[PDB]
Amino acid sequence: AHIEKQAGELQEKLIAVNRVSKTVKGGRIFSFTALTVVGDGNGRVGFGYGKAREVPAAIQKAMEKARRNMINVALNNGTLQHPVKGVHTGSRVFMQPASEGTGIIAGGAMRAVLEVAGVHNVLAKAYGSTNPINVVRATIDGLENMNSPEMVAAKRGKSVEEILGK
Amino acid sequence: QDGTFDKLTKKEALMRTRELEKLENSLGGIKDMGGLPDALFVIDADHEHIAIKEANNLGIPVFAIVDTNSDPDGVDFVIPGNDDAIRAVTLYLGAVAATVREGRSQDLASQAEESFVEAE
Amino acid sequence: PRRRVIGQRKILPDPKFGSELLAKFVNILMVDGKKSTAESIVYSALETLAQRSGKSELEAFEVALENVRPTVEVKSRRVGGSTYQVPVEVRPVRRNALAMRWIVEAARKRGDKSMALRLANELSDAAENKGTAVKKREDVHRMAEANKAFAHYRWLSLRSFSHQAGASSKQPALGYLN
Amino acid sequence: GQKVHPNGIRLGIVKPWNSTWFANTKEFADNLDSDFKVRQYLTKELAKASVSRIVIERPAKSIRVTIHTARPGIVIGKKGEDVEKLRKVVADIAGVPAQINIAEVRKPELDAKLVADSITSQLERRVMFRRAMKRAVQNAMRLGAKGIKVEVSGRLGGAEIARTEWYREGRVPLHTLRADIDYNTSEAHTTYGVIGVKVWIFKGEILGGMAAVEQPEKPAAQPKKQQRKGRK
RNA sequence: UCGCCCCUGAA
RNA sequence: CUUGAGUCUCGUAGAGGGGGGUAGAAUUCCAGGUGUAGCGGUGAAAUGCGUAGAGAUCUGGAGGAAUACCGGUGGCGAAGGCGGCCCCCUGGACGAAGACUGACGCUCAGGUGCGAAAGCGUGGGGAGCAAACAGGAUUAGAUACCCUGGUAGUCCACGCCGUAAACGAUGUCGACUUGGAGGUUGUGCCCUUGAGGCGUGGCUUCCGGAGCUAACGCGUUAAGUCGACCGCCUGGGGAGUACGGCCGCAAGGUUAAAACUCAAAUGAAUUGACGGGGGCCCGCACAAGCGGUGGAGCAUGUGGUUUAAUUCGAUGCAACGCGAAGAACCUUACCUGGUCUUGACAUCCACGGAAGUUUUCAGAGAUGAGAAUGUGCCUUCGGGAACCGUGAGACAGGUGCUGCAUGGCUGUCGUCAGCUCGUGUUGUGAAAUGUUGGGUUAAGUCCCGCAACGAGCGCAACCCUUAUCCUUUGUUGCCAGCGGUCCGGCCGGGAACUCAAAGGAGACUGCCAGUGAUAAACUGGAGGAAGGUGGGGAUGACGUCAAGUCAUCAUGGCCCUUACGACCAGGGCUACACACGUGCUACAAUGGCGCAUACAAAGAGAAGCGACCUCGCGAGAGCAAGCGGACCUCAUAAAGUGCGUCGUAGUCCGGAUUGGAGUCUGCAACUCGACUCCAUGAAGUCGGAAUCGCUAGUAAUCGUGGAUCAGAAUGCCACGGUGAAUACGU
Repeated sequence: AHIEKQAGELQEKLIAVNRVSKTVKGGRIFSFTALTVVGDGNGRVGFGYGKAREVPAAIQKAMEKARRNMINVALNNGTLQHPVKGVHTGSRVFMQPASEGTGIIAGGAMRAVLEVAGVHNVLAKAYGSTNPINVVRATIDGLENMNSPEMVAAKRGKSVEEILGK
Repeated sequence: QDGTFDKLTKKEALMRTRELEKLENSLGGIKDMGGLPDALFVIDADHEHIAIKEANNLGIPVFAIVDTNSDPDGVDFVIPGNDDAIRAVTLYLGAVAATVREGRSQDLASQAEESFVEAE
Repeated sequence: PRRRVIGQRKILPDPKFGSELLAKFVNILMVDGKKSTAESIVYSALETLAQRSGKSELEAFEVALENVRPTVEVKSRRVGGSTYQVPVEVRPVRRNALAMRWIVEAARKRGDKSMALRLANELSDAAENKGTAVKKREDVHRMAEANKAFAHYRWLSLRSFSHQAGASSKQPALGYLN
Repeated sequence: GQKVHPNGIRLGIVKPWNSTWFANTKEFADNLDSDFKVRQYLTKELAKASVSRIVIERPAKSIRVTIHTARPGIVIGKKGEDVEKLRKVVADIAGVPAQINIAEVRKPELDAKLVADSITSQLERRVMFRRAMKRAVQNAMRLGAKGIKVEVSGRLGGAEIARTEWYREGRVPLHTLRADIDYNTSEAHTTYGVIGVKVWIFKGEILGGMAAVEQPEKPAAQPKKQQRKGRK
């Protein structure tokens, strides 16, 4: 994709951070992996999974890859414009728009991912097994998938032209 | 040209000859490349459907012909021709080597015209 | 597991036969890696043979040994399809080795003074098959010709036979013997 | 054990010896002991300059105080007053008189011992452990070296586990016989235990230091081999 | 084809 | 009203269901014939069966059960399920024109019917197989798998029970949504001029798109996208059990809990690991060979045991001739006793004395107390500096304890061809790709291909050394051409030659042919001293084993403080009734002993080796040259060889044990030194079960030297001599 870490407006942030393992021929190795997001407070948000032998380069590489998995989002107000109740992976995702005068209200991944993405008055919820790692798939289920007033308005405008043409 | 002058023995110079010439055989064709491409015609989708993925994870436009197992993706201007170049090679001679090869004959004249407006 | 050809030994011609075959008969009669002490007995026993028998210098060994060597040696390997250990028809080179070895073994079953006199008299009785070193032959060759199930490993081999054209009886094995 | 440390001929005819001297039949023992003793006191009483490595050269009528540093400007100080004091230590222990000699000038991003003691002193101020080497390797690779491979023993945080902190960057083959393989060690002696340090800098890659720059002798290319004459 | 079991724990 | 549903008509195909007939093959029984000593079974066996005639083989007769092939993801049924052939009765499905009915439909708790196999009751039938059962076998045991028999049962009729991983682990019905290929069965069309070419329905596999799924995958016959109705689940174990009800003749089935107890149980997938899973490839891994050990004695270590101590640590291989490269005292940590306490060893502070030198006594010395003598370096002449003793503390010392606090070092798989990483892509992720595949090599080696592209470590690489030939330098080394001769490289001469050892030449699949994708490579060939990682070293990765080592050394914590520290004399380490590990020496004539005789290499050396000459049986001692050296000495190499003998005996083999007499090295050799001399003369006549090494200058065997060392090698380490067998083949 394209950069989401941009001078004078960058909004670096992290999500997960942990270690994972592979069982090698000898002993067992540890790969320092982590999820990140850089925002701008205006959308443009992504995610990356680094692999490293150290925690700093785990976040380095994950923010490289964050820019390579940027998704665009555009909105008005401090809240998302459309509810998306879609589910990606086995973590169940829900997402309402909500009037200003309320917080993010979420302790999971979607506390921080729903901050960087220019939203902070959104109300969201999740069901199913607790697992922050795929709460992050609310990139798919709300930011990537959306509707906007001028999208729906051009449905109503497309139809009129066809009747005239015949 | 210095592999027989920095290596002065058979146990070195002719060891280097073997290993080098059978790299340049096919890597030859990718060292004639210039800068980063802005266009990428394809003629296949058996092993050139790599293009329609990666150069649309980056958005460098892929110009793809009609396919028998796939749909073009990117900024596509379809042209007669199908996937598999083992059964459409002779066809490409006067199809896509006559619209995309001449896709440059036409472009050069238009490019000259555009430069003239800028100059004035 | 074994890569490329085996070694070959180039050895000297004898100073009384010119042979490398009967140089290999000094080699068998070496002990403690001394060819010096070996060569003694060899010639001492050559003479003993010449007196006690007719023969010739290339028949005092040669002919006598061609009555001690079997043409089949039975080796070992657990597989056989009956837990059998298979006959192996030996190459003419390995024929030599067997008989040569056994004649020296036979002189350690004797106590008839020296070592020359031992193997000499033994070789004199070994050309008419009335020795005790020719009776070693009569167990290797007796076995082999009275019992066979060949080099096939019967269960494994049978599957291979069946696939090729349809058989259960002996033929070359197309499939694995693994 | 896990690493057997191959360096026994990498400093042979592949790179120079670090204590070149000669001794005769009953002098072997003496010359050995005397040299090593001096070096202990020497290296300890100097710490105001960044020691590349002490070396000595003993003509066996003098010994040469040939300390090398990356900062000779602190070694000299004012006048000769500094170096004088140090020279005396040598003269005392070793049975010969002694003479002051050169200390190297060049960037401190060279020599394994230069990079060793620097980060070791850092650990003894109880700052950096993992991170120690990393800074010193971005340095070392920036200018100088042709690959570095550091080893450091993990003991950090008051944790009581035996660990190995192993970081390389650039190429270090350990078996190249046509390259200047550097190798020195340091050790911290913190309250977290003992932290061994090993710095292996692959300074050369195709050029030796004693496989290059030497003079052999013979083939003199003369068809006559001179003989005494006269007849009697 | 030649049966054939049994094995306290955190690096 | 007809699109849903249903009927009518005409055909179509099929192991649909039920009933009754019928054929042959095979096994078995019975009968007869032929023929004789085995049969049968198994990995081997045994039980069993045979001369009273089996097995096999042939002929006749009889019976029971099942129908080889056919035969296929082929077909049919609601499901369960259903196979030789024929008849009868009978059900379902589908298609084709039309024709008709006119939502009559869909689903369904209850209810009702159908139920593989086993089981149960009743009556028939009984060949084979087979629970049970009985021998045999395998196994430590084997109430089993395995073998030989064999009963209920399986089979038929009728009734009953109603379960099954009753499966597509997928409720049924209706509706939709890319396609491709095959199978099967109707029917329309096309010079049907092609068994078929093009359609269109029904059913059935495989593939796969979108989508869905956590993934595997499902994928128009859905796990996709919808609706309708019903059934079920709501953590696991407890338990499909208890309790009650229901059903059954019963066996049991059916409905169906709770107490209690646990923080998981569980599904899918990832990488490695393992498999008596498979495929592939190597190594003395095996086969084929050669040589040992375990037997015996001695040497050496260890365990056990004992002792005041037998100082400590190591624990298959990778501990146990290891740390320890020689333990008389010391060493030495251990014991017993003597003895000291800021100290034997350090710094600093204070005092005196410079340290010392030669001697005395007591004592086992450690020491303790003296007797004389010394006044260097500087000085202000006191004092200090080195240094010594004593005092005092802060301290010092500790091979004291933790290798589960650690460093450093090392072993280990393994000289293994593997091991990773960056970047991109793929996957929600763990991760994957690469690194896999097709060839090939010793090699992640090289080539080709393939979402991989690059790179690092390891292999290889470059380094040494050796196999040749050349170059220098020729003394203490060489001696041809040249002379002496003393005939000896001993002297001159000659540097040619060997030799030394520094530097080069050389080998790279380089070249030739074939083979191999024309690729790498492989097989022969040539040239050469040598071909195909030439041979041997160094080279031993990143790691794993909380492997070892606080006792080489270092060090976090801990402990001892007129001591656990320190020093000394004696003793213990070499006890000992034994066991184990690693070696060495024999058991002999290819040898022993006696004579004479052949040639070595590489190291060592003024606490040293020591020629010569003298003496000693000897070990060795005296006398003494030489040597820090291609000088001289250790050094006489030994097996070997030519002769003398002995004759297969426990001996002319073998050498243990002990005594006496001597030697040497040391202050002194008593436990606890080695060598020699003479005597005594051992066990053993060549070693089970078992187990180990080795593919060539190796094995084997024979000596020699070195370190450690005042003085102790059957050990370790190194050097040469002579010098194989065997390898089809994995």
